[PDB]
Amino acid sequence: KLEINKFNYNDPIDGINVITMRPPRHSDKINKGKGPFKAFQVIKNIWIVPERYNFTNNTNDLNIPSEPIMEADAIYNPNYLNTPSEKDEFLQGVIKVLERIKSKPEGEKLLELISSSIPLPLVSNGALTLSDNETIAYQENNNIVSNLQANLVIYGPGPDIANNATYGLYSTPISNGEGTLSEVSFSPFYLKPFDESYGNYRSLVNIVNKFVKREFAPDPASTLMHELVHVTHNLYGISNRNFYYNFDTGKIETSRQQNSLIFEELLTFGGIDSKAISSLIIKKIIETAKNNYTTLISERLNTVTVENDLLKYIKNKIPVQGRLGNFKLDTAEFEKKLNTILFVLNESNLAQRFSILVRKHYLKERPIDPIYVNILDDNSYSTLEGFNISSQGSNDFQGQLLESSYFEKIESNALRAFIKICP
Ligand SMILES: [Zn+2]
Repeated sequence: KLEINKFNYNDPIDGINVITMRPPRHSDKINKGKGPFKAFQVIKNIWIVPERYNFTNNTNDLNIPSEPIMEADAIYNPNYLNTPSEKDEFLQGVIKVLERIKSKPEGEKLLELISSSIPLPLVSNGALTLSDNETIAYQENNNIVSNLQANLVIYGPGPDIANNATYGLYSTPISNGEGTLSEVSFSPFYLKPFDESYGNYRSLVNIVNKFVKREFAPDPASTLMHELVHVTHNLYGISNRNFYYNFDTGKIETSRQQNSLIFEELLTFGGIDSKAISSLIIKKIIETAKNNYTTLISERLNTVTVENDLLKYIKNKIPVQGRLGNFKLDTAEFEKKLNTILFVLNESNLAQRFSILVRKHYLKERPIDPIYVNILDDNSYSTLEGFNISSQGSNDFQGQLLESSYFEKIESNALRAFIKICP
């Protein structure tokens, strides 16, 4: 079955699963001189890099901002993740979260999909051939030793140490059916709480109706799975973050409006807000993806004259019929796979399978200060049950209640600078 590789941060370089990686974004001016960074292959084609994400315009400065703060629940600390002990803690936390995801069939299948679903390569001399859209470089002493396959690289957080995000490497392949390598910025220890109505908590006797909005922490496996759903969209080349869904009209628009949400986030979160999408929208999204794939099969796949392992990978990713030089899209099987990746795979549906509580709506009504939690302590967080550990009376979402003892308060200043954890 799918295997998760364990590592300690001080494990030696071997060129197989432990490398020093040149940043995928090394050619951008903002990234001159950065790296290489120690990287660990946790699952085939999935790499963990215990470093702050610092490689795009909006993540390049990790310092406390010098401009109006427009995320009132952010926490800044440019020194987080700069010691070997914090890097090993991060590595262990990501490994443990992935082990949790693998512990249910739906999560195992998601990880298998990301591992196997390589971007569609370019063709050279009749053969599918690898590019930097499908690989990372092992750099040693300013030489490239090898190029290793990669669909996903997971880093630590950007400037806001409690934020999470996904970035596709190349912007044309992210939305034209080819797909692109993805980077994820993830924080397993610094979490942003949310509100949900609940009635099983200590309450004053003079309160008649106890069922009210209470504060909860997310399970960081749900946080990561949300980003992994974005990754799947990026690997199949079916992202488009230029569309907004307007809740007032039920229509897709190409600019943000009063009461709207980026459509990629509406789908990736799922839940109640995706249950009333019109048939017009669904048909247009499916038809766009089908047309993009039909074009790639005729213009690129049918120029392949060399059968190699990359072609094997691609036929497992893309449902096709026919023979070399004359493939056609398998419409029924492509439709089934596409509707799974767009409408079945989402944070809300996955959380239900894991007995994890998530909020009702992607957009939160108010900011709540982040907390710190040591998820490596099995008494607080287990791979099989997360925070909601039955033997400790914390089933049925109760272990996610924010007043649980393992959720530690963080003090910050008015500029949102980290001061300390209150243990
Ligand atoms: Zn998202």
